[PDB]
Amino acid sequence: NPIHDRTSDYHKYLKVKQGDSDLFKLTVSDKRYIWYNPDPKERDSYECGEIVSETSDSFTFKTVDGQDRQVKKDDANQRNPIKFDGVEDMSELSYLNEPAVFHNLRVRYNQDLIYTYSGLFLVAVNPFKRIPIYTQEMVDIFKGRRRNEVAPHIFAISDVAYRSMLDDRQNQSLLITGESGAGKTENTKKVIQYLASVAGRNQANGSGVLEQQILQANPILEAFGNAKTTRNNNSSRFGKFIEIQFNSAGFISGASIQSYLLEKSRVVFQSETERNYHIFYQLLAGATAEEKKALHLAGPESFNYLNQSGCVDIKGVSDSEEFKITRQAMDIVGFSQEEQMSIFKIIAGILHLGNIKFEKGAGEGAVLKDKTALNAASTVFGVNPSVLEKALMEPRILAGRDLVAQHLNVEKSSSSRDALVKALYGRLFLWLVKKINNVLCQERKAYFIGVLDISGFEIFKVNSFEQLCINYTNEKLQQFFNHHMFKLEQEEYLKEKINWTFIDFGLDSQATIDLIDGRQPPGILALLDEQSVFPNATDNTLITKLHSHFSKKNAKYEEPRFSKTEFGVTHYAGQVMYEIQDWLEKNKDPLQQDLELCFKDSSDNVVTKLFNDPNIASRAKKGANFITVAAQYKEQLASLMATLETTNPHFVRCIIPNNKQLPAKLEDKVVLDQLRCNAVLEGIRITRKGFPNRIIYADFVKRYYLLAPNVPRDAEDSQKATDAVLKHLNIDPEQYRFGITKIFFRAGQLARIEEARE
Ligand SMILES: Nc1ncnc2c1ncn2[C@@H]1O[C@H](COP(=O)(O)OP(=O)(O)O)[C@@H](O)[C@H]1O
Ligand SMILES: [Mg+2]
Repeated sequence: NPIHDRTSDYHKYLKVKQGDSDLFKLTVSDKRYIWYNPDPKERDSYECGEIVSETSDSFTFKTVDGQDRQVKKDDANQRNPIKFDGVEDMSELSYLNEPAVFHNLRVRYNQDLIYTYSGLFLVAVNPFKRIPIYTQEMVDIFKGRRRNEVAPHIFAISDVAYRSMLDDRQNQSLLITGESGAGKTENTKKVIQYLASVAGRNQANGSGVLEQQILQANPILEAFGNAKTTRNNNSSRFGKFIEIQFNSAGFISGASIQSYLLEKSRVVFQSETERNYHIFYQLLAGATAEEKKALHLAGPESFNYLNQSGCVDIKGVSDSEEFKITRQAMDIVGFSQEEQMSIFKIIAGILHLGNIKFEKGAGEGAVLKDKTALNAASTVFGVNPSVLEKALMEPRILAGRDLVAQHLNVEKSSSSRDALVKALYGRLFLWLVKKINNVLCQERKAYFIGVLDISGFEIFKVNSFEQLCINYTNEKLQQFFNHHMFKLEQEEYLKEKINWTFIDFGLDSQATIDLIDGRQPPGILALLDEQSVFPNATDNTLITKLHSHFSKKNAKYEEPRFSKTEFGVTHYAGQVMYEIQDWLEKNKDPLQQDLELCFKDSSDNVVTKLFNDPNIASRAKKGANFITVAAQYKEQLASLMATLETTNPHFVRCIIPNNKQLPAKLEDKVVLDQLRCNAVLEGIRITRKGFPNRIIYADFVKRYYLLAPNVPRDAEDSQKATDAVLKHLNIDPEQYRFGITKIFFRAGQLARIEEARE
C-alpha cells in the first residue's frame, strides 16, 4: 500500500500530509479561541478572537487588534481545537458554526487538497488549476476500500457506491449539485470514468467497444448542449441523468442519459461576452471549402446569431480543432457519413434563418427585398422556398370556425421564424439523445448507478419562468436528503441497547412545494396552465391572479410592494422574485401550424423524422388537446424521484472558490455563502442536535486517557475500560451518550481534555 510509502504522491496530493510524530509533544497550547467578525456590520469575514474568562454569559475578548468587546455566551462562534483543523469528516468537529466550518476547509483547500468529507456530503472546492489526482495509479488505489479506509476523493464515492450495488443488490445514485461553474461535470465525468476500470469491461487493460461508445458520448453532449457564459466556459444549457447498467455477475451492460430543458433561446441570443452553442463555433473552422460551399458559409462573424454576442474566441481554446475531437466520438457511435452532413447541414439552416431580415412596406406588413438568405434554409432543409415564406408571412389561422391566412406585422413575423429555430434545436438535441440511447442502453437491465447532474437553485437578477422550474427540483431533491436521513436515523435508533424518544420533522419545505405545483387548491403552474389555454388574456391579468389567491393568505409568498410584473416565493434558500414576460406565451409554447404543416414534408431522414415522428413533438393527453410544458414537467419529474425512492442515494455538494474564476484565492464571501443555505451544514447540525462528534470508539481511549492516569494505552474492552477515565475526569451522564461499538463524547465539553494536557 503506497499509503505506507510516504513519498508516494497520494500523501502530498490528497492527504493533509501526516507529519512524522503522533504524540502530545506536537501542536501545543492550553488556551481557548473564538471566532469574531470585527465589524458590527458585514456578516461574512470573521477573525480570531481570544477568550479571557469563560464567564456565565459575557464571553471575554482580546481582539486580533487587542480590544475588549464582549459577546454573549451563545453567539460567539468559538474556534475548533487545532488538533483537528483540516480533518476529513467535518462531522468530527466539536464546534460547527459558520466560521469554524469555513476554517477546517480553507486550510485543506489551502494545502492543495480539494476534497473534504462532511457528514455524508462530499464537499469539494473547485481548483481552477490542473491537479494530478486522476492518473490510473489513482484508480488503482481507491479500489475496493471503505470511505474511512482511504482518502477523501470522488473515486471513493463510487467504488463505495459500487461494491455496495453488489452486496445489497439494489441500484444506486450519485448526486452532483451546486452553484454554477461550481464543477459537477468535471467530477460527474471522472466518476463515470471510475466506472470504466473497476468494473471496466475491457478484457485486457483499458477499453473494448462499449466503453468508448459510452465514453465519447460526452464530447457530443457538449458541442451542442454546452455554452460559454459569465460564470463558466463549459456552461450547461440543460441538465442530465445518466445511469450505468450492469448484470448480476458484476459487469457493465449499456447505459443511459436524460437531458432536461435546453437554453433553447440562447440559440438566438448571446448576452455580451457570452457565446452561442459551441458546435456553431466549430463547424465554421474545422472544415474545408468543400464544406462551406457544400453549405454556403462565410467566416464565423458574418452570422447575426454569432456576432451580436460581443465575442467569439476563447482564451486557450482551439475551436478549430475542438471540432475534430467531436467528429470522432460520432464515428465511434457508428455515426455514418451521411449521418453527420445531415446533423450539421441541418444545423447550418439555423445559421441562415438568422441572416434573414424581415423588411417592410405594404402599409404595415413586413416583406423581403432579399430572398438570397432564405434561399439556403429552403435550400439545405429541402423544403419550399415560396411557402417557407408564404407560411412565414401569411400563415392560415383559425379564428372561431374559419380558416383565415393572416399576415403578422413587421414584428410578429420575424418572431414566428424565431420559433422555427428552437424547434430544430430541440428536436435535433432530442434525436441525438435517442440515438446514443439506442446503441448504449440494453433491455435486460440489472442494477444501476444513476448519475444525475443538474443545477442547485442559484439566485439572479431576472428569474424568468425557466427557473421556477429548476428550484422546483432543488426543493424536491432537497426535501429528499431531508427525509432519507430520518429513515436512516431510525437504524442506529434500534441498536445501542436503548432506543431514543420518537423524533418527527416532515419538512416545512412542503408548504412551498405545493405553492408551486398544487392542484387543489391550485398553485402557480395550476392557475398558470389554466390561462395558458385562453389565447386572449395576458400576463398582466395573470400576474394579477397569482396575487388574488396568495397575497396575504399563503405564508411562502410575497407580492411585490411596488412592481406590477413581479411576485416572490421563498425557498430552501429564501425569497425569489419572478418575472411574467411570456410566461403565458411559453407554458403555451406555440408555433404557427402551417410550419409543421410544411416541414412535415422534407428530403431528409432526420429533418422529416423530427416533424413526422410523434415520439418527438407530441406530449401526453389532458386539456382538450396536447398538454403544456409545465404540465409535462411536473409529471416527468416524479417519474424520477419515484425512481430514487427505491435506490441508495449518494450526495455531492459542490462549492465554488470565487466568482472571478481564478485559482489560489478563496473569497471568504462567496464560499461561506454557498454553505449556509445548502443543506450540507444543515443535515449535520441536525444530527448534532445530540452529539455531532462521533467516533469508532477505538480512538478516544487512545486519543485521551493519560490526562487521567487511570485508563491505559492498551486496554482491550474500553466498554468496561475506557470508563475509568470518566469517574476521574468527571463527565455527567447528560454530558455524553456513548455506544456499544462507536461513541460520541458529549455534544459539548470535549476539548477540556482534548486540547491542553497529555
Ligand atoms: N476538480 C477540478 N479540477 C480541475 N478543474 C476543474 C475541477 N472542477 C471543475 N473544474 C473546471 O472548472 C470548470 C467548471 O467546472 P464544471 O465541471 O464545468 O462545472 P459545471 O458543469 O457545474 O458548470 C470546468 O471547465 C473545469 O475546467
Ligand atoms: Mg454539466
